[PDB]
Amino acid sequence: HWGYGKHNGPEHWHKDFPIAKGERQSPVDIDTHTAKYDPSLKPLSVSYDQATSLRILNNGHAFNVEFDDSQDKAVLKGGPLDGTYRLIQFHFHWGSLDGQGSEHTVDKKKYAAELHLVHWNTKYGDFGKAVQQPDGLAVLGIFLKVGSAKPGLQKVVDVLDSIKTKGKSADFTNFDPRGLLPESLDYWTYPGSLTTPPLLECVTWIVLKEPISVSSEQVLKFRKLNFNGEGEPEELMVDNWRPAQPLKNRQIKASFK
Ligand SMILES: [Zn+2]
Repeated sequence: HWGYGKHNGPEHWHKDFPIAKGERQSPVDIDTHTAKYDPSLKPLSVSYDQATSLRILNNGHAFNVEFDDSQDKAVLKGGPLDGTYRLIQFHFHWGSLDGQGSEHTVDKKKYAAELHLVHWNTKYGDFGKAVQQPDGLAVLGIFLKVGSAKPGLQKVVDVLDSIKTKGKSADFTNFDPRGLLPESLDYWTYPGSLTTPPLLECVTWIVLKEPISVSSEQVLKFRKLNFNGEGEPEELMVDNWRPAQPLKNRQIKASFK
């Protein structure tokens, strides 16, 4: 099955998922000088006050914090988006070392990790229908750098011991994703894809300019997770990022001057 090792990692994915070589793949390098300021772009509207987290899952490639997406409770709108996108889950990608881990890069800079808040367009009714549409998802990407601790991340860090291995889940109610946001909602946006199989070209990417800071101790706990299932040979869950893909015929737009 696909993964992040030398025999099943990103350079192999195209054999099972030929869209891996498609025209709108993610992530990409954000060349800050080439991104065009678009005064038509609206402020992002992030409405997470009624978010209902339910559960955290180690799925063997990352961990997902899952939300109740059966009502407009945690929604993204505005920015580059038409209509309303409901939060279904967030997860991270991270490195073995602080010098790598992000999927998007900024002028070729790699951050220690990247948070993806995944939302689906309510006009398609369910996530599975949304991923079949070119405007089906909006993923809000937030870079992580190592420095000060992020207090709002610690509840996530502290439950990871209970989901060490693939297939483990834990109740994870009352988690407020507002505690993972930076101060500024300035962003870049472009049309792209899921960054894991099935690599569907269904995402409007919204990447925040301002990173969040997390502590060395917080990211070190991400790196204690396992890709393997319980009672299998230990394979640390590190370097679960896809590198930058060709931009092809795309424009990256900036919300800010
Ligand atoms: Zn992701």
